[PDB]
Amino acid sequence: NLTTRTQLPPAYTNSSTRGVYYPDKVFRSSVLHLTQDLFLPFFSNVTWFHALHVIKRFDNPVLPFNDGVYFASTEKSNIIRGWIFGTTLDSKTQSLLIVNNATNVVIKVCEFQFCNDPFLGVYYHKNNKSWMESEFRVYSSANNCTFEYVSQPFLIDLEGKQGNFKNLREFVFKNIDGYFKIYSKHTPINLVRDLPPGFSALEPLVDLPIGINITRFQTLLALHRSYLTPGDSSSGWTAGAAAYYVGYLQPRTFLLKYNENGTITDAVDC
Amino acid sequence: ISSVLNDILSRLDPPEAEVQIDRLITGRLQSLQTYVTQQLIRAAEIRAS
Amino acid sequence: ISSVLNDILSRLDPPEAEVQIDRLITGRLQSLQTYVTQQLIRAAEIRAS
Amino acid sequence: ALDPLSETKCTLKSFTVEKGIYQTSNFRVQPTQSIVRFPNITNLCPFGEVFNATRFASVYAWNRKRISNCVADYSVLYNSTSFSTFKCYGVSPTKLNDLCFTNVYADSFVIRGDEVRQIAPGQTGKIADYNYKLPDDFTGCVIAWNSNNLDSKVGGNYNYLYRLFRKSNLKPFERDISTEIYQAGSTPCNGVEGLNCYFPLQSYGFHPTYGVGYQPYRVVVLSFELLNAPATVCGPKKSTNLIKNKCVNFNFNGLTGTGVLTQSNKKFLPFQQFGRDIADTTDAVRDPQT
Amino acid sequence: EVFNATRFASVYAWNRKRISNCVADYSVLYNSTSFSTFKCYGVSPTKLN
Amino acid sequence: MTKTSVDCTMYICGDSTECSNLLLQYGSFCTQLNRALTGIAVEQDKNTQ
Ligand SMILES: *[C@@H]1O[C@H](CO)[C@@H](O[C@@H]2O[C@H](CO)[C@@H](O)[C@H](O)[C@H]2NC(C)=O)[C@H](O)[C@H]1NC(C)=O
Ligand SMILES: *[C@@H]1O[C@H](CO)[C@@H](O)[C@H](O)[C@H]1NC(C)=O
Ligand SMILES: *[C@@H]1O[C@H](CO)[C@@H](O)[C@H](O)[C@H]1NC(C)=O
Ligand SMILES: *[C@@H]1O[C@H](CO)[C@@H](O)[C@H](O)[C@H]1NC(C)=O
Ligand SMILES: *[C@@H]1O[C@H](CO)[C@@H](O)[C@H](O)[C@H]1NC(C)=O
Ligand SMILES: *[C@@H]1O[C@H](CO)[C@@H](O)[C@H](O)[C@H]1NC(C)=O
Ligand SMILES: *[C@@H]1O[C@H](CO)[C@@H](O)[C@H](O)[C@H]1NC(C)=O
Ligand SMILES: *[C@@H]1O[C@H](CO)[C@@H](O)[C@H](O)[C@H]1NC(C)=O
Ligand SMILES: *[C@@H]1O[C@H](CO)[C@@H](O)[C@H](O)[C@H]1NC(C)=O
Ligand SMILES: *[C@@H]1O[C@H](CO)[C@@H](O)[C@H](O)[C@H]1NC(C)=O
Ligand SMILES: *[C@@H]1O[C@H](CO)[C@@H](O)[C@H](O)[C@H]1NC(C)=O
Ligand SMILES: *[C@@H]1O[C@H](CO)[C@@H](O)[C@H](O)[C@H]1NC(C)=O
Repeated sequence: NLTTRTQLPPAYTNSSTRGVYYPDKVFRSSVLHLTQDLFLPFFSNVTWFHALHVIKRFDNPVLPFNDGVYFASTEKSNIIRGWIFGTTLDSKTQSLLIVNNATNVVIKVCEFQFCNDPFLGVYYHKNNKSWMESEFRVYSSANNCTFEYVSQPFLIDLEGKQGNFKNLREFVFKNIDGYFKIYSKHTPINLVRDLPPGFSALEPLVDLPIGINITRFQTLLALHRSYLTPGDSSSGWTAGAAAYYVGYLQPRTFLLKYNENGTITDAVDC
Repeated sequence: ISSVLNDILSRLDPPEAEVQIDRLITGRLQSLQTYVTQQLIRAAEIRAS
Repeated sequence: ISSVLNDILSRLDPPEAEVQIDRLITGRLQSLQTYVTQQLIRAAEIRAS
Repeated sequence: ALDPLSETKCTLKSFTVEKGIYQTSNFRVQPTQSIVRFPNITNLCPFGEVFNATRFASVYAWNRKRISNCVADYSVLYNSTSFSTFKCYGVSPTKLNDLCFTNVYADSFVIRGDEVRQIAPGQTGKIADYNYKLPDDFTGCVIAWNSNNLDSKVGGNYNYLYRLFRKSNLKPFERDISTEIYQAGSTPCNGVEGLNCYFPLQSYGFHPTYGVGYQPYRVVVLSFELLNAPATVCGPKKSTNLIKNKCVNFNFNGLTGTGVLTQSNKKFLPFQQFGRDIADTTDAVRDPQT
Repeated sequence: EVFNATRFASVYAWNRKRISNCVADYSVLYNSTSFSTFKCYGVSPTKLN
Repeated sequence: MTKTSVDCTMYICGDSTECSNLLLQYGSFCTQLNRALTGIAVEQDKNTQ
């Protein structure tokens, strides 16, 4: 459902000593603690995905999901807006949707019949400057739904397309015993490329009782367009600048340091 | 099932808590005996010096 | 019930197997402790010599 | 326990003591009062809407519900319900009145009479492999009771379904509601069923005159964890005012102990309730009220 | 022949039979037989496959 | 060398009445351990002498 996809081989990089999350909910102060669990090994191969246009790079493929995943997003404008999880991504199996549509964040578990290339779209008007999310194509139908959650309404800016990336978001996804575990973290940052090395905690965010079988996942993006050539498919889009990186988790034994205030500060990969 | 006596005494009745209490007692007695033996050996060396 | 880890792991599920594994672990730890203590005593005698 | 000389006599296991220094045990202080601190919870827990429901779910599409802001006073069920099977795994039943639970979930479905034994860790069979599975380290309780007068019809009730064929066994707490065509032989089914193609769901045949092994039974499974993760469902106990700077027996959200309580300068994160020392012992705790 | 037999022996003259050269796939009994009691002693059921 | 003393019931049970009612069966062990430690302590003062 989209064209104009000038291509080039993908990139690669490593990960710094980042991707550590709180393993439990017990306060500990000034401790060295050894734990074995599913973590992201230090200095691991990481793929790099762009979203820009000088090129018309969009980069929303389907990637394997195994033993959890680690997702890092660097951006200055809200473009990456959710994810889709499932096993066949068809109407014969159940699937999970998490997406933010600029007013609400919605989580759903249904029998979605997904599109081959889903996205969201914002349109830029003339004279009366405005952006009112004039496009949303993620699926065709959803019949049997067992889980549903919608948040309280809000609003967010939509263009912001100046300067370099000024926001960094970290997410860790795991699936164990019918529970989908999400850990999250946010950080201000000023950079141009090449996710900075550093260390940060990954405080727990949510646990959902979905109870499904997950093997693959895909990323949800939003494109903003304006007065250009018509004919949505070959009609131009102006996805400004965003990047997302993906890493895979493995079982490892780590050593953690708990500070005086109860905050994890450093770790060692045995 | 745990390293804290309070948790065991809070979650279990006496007949079932007795087993875990016995296991902990044996372990800690073994630790104390090991400490005493090492102290005796070090004391012998110090006496020679 | 057996002296081989593989047999226990092949005939029993984990929740019925940790007990046998724990018994074996305690026994082998005790054996190692005894060996270390005897080595310490012999080392003291050799030091005097 | 009379005098230090008597204590030395008891320790020495004799009636005569020579001259020495004879180190005794220690300085010991006994508590004076007992205190209880439970959160502010008033509403009774919806036992009627769960147990006394008009209809249950099919076993393959089992139902899961979340329970919060409750007072778990299960005596109310004593006059209305009679349970054939009731078994807990992580706790002793007699302690259920002195605890607060954190992440309670209730699972409901209906099965045949001869299959209640399969709702247990480590079991195998049709239900334990294709429909509903429990984890190895399960902490919770299982309740099952006969429902012949409700789920049986004279002509035969054909609303409850179960799966019969599957390529592989399920994982604990996993659901599967696909209705494809199962291939048993070698010729591909390519859609429509045939000689070696089957519809994987069949309906229980419930009649009011069948044997006890074929009559329907209702099953409810309660799952929770106890100590960490500050709780929301609590039992029927009365709170008392806090006593500090004195050695007392304390019960904080189900954690029992003895000691003295003082103010602290620590600051807990919003998702933390307990704090332990180096040797895995509880030393800090938040207060449910205030 | 074993489970779906037309006649069973008396308890005092109980019957014994030898089994050999099988592929023991007990999944084929699901649609025809319902078992009231099933207990295994030397092994865990989940390992029977 | 440093002189040390150990209290069993405080280290093992640690202020509990359900415990320390089970240590009685093992009580005769503690009186042994102290007789070792005391034997070290009195020795130390002799060394300096
Ligand atoms: C984003 O998606 C949500 C998903 O429902 C939309 O939510 C609406 O919420 C209102 C108030 O609860 C309901 O009355 C509507 O039925 C919901 N559906 C819709 C599509 O209106 C929300 O409106 C969406 N926001 C945008 C900007 O599209
Ligand atoms: C990891 O990446 C950084 C920056 O990209 C680089 O300086 C470093 O040499 C890399 N380390 C390894 C082991 O590849
Ligand atoms: C990552 O994997 C790709 C694919 O084989 C490989 O070309 C690249 O060298 C790898 N990078 C690292 C740092 O291992
Ligand atoms: C801006 O103008 C466009 C058409 O020119 C209109 O569709 C849109 O609603 C306007 N936005 C406002 C008035 O906020
Ligand atoms: C799933 O959807 C189909 C389509 O209507 C329906 O026939 C079937 O009963 C549904 N299964 C459920 C609700 O479990
Ligand atoms: C704890 O946080 C306070 C915040 O005011 C800070 O001053 C203090 O140094 C921190 N303690 C540490 C880092 O050990
Ligand atoms: C309980 O179920 C019975 C059906 O036998 C019904 O008559 C009664 O109204 C129900 N009560 C509540 C409180 O749900
Ligand atoms: C208990 O149930 C019986 C049902 O026969 C009823 O007669 C009685 O009034 C009930 N008592 C209470 C206290 O609910
Ligand atoms: C989960 O899905 C994969 C891919 O279809 C499949 O191979 C696997 O058997 C499924 N797991 C279960 C428990 O059915
Ligand atoms: C709980 O109830 C007590 C009743 O004495 C009251 O003093 C306290 O403020 C209440 N706290 C909350 C959080 O409701
Ligand atoms: C069991 O034997 C009877 C004999 O009358 C036969 O009708 C039936 O089909 C057999 N069942 C199976 C599963 O072989
Ligand atoms: C399973 O048994 C039922 C009840 O007799 C029967 O109707 C159905 O055809 C059987 N299925 C197969 C595949 O034999």
